[PDB]
Amino acid sequence: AVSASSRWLEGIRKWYYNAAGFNKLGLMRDDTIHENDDVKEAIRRLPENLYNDRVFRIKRALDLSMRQQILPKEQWTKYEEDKSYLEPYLKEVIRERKEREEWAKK
Amino acid sequence: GQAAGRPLVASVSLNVPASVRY
Amino acid sequence: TATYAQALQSVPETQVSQLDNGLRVASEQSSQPTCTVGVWIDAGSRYESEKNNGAGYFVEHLAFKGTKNRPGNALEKEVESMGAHLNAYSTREHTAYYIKALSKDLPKAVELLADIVQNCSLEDSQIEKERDVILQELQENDTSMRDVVFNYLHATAFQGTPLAQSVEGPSENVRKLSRADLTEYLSRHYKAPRMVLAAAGGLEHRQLLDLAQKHFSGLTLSPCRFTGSQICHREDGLPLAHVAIAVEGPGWAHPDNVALQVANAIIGHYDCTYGGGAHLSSPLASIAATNKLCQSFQTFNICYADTGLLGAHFVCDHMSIDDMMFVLQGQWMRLCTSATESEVLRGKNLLRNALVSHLDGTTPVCEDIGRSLLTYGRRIPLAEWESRIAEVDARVVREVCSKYFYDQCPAVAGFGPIEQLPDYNRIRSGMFWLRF
Amino acid sequence: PQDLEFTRLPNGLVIASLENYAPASRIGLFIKAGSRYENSNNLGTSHLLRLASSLTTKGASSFKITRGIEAVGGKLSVTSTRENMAYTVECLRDDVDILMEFLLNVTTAPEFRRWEVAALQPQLRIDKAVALQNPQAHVIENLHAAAYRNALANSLYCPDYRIGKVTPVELHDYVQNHFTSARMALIGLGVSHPVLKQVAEQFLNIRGGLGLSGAKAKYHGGEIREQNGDSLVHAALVAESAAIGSAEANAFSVLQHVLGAGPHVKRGSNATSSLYQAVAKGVHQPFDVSAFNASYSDSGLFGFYTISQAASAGDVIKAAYNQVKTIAQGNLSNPDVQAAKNKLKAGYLMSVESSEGFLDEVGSQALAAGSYTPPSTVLQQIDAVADADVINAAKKFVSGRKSMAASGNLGHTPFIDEL
Amino acid sequence: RQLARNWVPTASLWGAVGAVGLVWATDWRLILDWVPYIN
Repeated sequence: AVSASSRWLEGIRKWYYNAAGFNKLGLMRDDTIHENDDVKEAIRRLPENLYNDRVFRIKRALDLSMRQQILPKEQWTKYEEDKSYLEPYLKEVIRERKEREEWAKK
Repeated sequence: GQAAGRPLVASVSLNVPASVRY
Repeated sequence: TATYAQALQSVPETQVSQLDNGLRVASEQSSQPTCTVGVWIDAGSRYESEKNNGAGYFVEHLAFKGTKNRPGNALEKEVESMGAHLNAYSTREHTAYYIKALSKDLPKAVELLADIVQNCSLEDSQIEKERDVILQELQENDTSMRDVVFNYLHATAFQGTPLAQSVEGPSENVRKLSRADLTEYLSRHYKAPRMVLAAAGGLEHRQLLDLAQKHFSGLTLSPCRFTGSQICHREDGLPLAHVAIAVEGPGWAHPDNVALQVANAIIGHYDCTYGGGAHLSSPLASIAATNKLCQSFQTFNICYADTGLLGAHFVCDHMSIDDMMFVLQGQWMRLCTSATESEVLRGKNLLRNALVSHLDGTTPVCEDIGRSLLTYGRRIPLAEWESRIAEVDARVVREVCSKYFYDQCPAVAGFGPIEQLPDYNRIRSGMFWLRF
Repeated sequence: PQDLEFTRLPNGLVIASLENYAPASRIGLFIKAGSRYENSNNLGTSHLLRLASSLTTKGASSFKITRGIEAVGGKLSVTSTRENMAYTVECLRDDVDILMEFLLNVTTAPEFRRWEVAALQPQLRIDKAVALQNPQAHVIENLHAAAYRNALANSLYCPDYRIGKVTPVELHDYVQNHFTSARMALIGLGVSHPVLKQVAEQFLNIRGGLGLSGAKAKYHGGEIREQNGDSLVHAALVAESAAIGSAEANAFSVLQHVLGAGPHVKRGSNATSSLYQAVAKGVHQPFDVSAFNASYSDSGLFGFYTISQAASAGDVIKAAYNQVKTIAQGNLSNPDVQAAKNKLKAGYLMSVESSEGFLDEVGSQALAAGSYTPPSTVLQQIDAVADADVINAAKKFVSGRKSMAASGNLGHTPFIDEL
Repeated sequence: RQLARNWVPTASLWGAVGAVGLVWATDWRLILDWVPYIN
């Protein structure tokens, strides 16, 4: 039972989202993810348009960290805009194996 | 000149290898 | 209706009749305008001597070259007059002469056929002609590698038995062959009861036997040794190298023969060309498609009178050979212990299907009887086979395979470019697990 | 048990049923879409599509599907030709429903997942290759080009630059383009009509759109000669035959059994065929000739496919061809035809008696007709052929534009100008 | 599932093995003489 507090939830979200530097390096949430098996084949199913763009920002990112410069704040990522592009692919790989995992139980 | 059972050739793929025909 | 339980019930039953001189008669009525008319003879190479080797094979071609009452090529010119296809073939343990025809002109058929069975024109005109073709073919026979390795396969297990020998027999005999020795074997084993007759179609039983119609029919074996051994023909030029591996098993008549029908069906088979991909249930068809460890393979069963043959035949890259194997020992071995009733079922269903499947069509129906007669006799225990299926159990298969697999002496056949294939002493230690 | 029950729908899709007593319970599904329906940029699609079989439906994950059929013990099949693709499936009498339901989901519920589509690119060749073991295989495919321009000239296989060419979408359209409940035809065998009759209208009513008949194939002859490394040159000569479903189609179907020899006896060189005999007499050491007759909807082709050695081919052709003249000149034997009729009638019935084959023969009528004709009527109609028909039938093959296809060592290989 | 097949009796022996093994080793508990063990 949360309505106004729901609205109150997002601040710390936005706050916590702003408490992690990768926002300030121009990253997103998805590329942050630690690898996994589902992660792997998920990568396969991406179109390049994202994929390449996924690449460059990363490559862009790393370089900056070499030189200890943080992106000029104007250009920091924005809590309003987060791209979930990973997960709609992710649920597939998660799903299907759960079957095999289960359908092979019995 | 092989139609020989039937009209022209065939192709089938399911499992078990395949089949040709005349 | 069609309901699997009831589906077993209504079938035209096995029929049997027996003439005096040892001929057998039998039939089934398919309510069909056509009839497969056929004959099966148990005279084998295992009967044939060391000169007789391949002779009956040579004989096999000869019948249709003309006969006593019907000289050269007067035989078929009547046959195709009806438009009825005609064919004959032989085997180490059997020979089958048969006809596919409309039920109408059958009165000629068997009478035509009966003439052929014994009355024969033995004419060295045809002999030399046929003597050449076989010789011509003998050399050509190196073109299909499949048949090739099996020849090696038998000879390596059955060495010292007539069963181990070439069907066509060695070459020089065919040149040396003379039609008197044929006349021997013609006279020898073409007597009844050795002879057996059956048919299926619109034919009723008695309307068979009445027109089985007075013509005539007629007036040695050993258990074979089993050889832990190896054979290799190393030729590295060729792109691919077949493999065959097997162990011996029970004869035709034996309880366990059916119990092992499923283990093969379960372990299944793989080929390059399936659409099954890597999600198939068969661990082999899963891996062998996954990493393409082989091109393809299939498992065989052949049960002789006293003997049986269980093993597979695969084809894989000259660098991929080992890994096919280390897999293949996995499946057999894991069955003998850790197998499970689930996968039993998927095997169980298939064999029911395959059983019911092959049973359609005039000739195959006709064809069962002949061997079955020469094998189990009349028995076509159709619905029983189902009951037989219900017999098999998890322990059964394990307990069965425990016998015929765990810690045994396998036979190894090979054809180049083999070289990768490990030495025997690995395979042997590789039969029995160490618990891994 | 009960005989052929075939039922028009409002969708016009014939649901034909029989009742068997057998525990074998099978179903089949026919479709009009052949290679002729592929376009210049649509090439090989059906051939590719024919490998769309096992893939991920929109109703279920393809995994579940595949593990489904085996553990049940059922079996799936898919078949196509230059014209009618057919989706076949079979299992035990009892369980068809589960299986039958999946027959829909495949044809009903397509999904082309860009990743799932990629893995099938490698597959075509290995398939495409094994079909070309048989030299005659490769020979035939070329032939439809020589005799046509557009439609039947379309291969059953993928020209290799077309390989990387095919997207999910291109498929995805041809799916729904050529699918309709007017064209779709469903055949039961061992199952009662009402069960069949039920679900048929349920899922399978979609559109519309249908059927793209603009391909008349426009018979246009020519000849093609590929220079190859075989010792046994292969070639054929064809003047166009008529459409399927005609006394002429029967007349040639009779005219073949005149010369056309399938062996009725093992190893027997067929003497009742004058062709081989009239050849083999003036001719020398091994060879073969058989007569080729095939027809499609709008038309078909008649010819004879020769296999000979290096020098012989022309005379092999010529004599046989000259031997064809003999027939065309007023040569006739009524008993031979009569025997040939006996051959055909038997050969027909022997062909038809097979259920699975007849299973096709069912719907082979359906998409053609939509009715059923007892073979008796055929056997009757088989009789109906006049001889002067088959006489002038061959005359046509002599009397009209002829076409050649040749491959091998061609050094001695004549053209049709030599003919 | 879990069906533990002949592994169950298999394993049954195994523990017994090296248990005897440590017993065979030296251990602590004597082992009531049972065929001569020196006094």
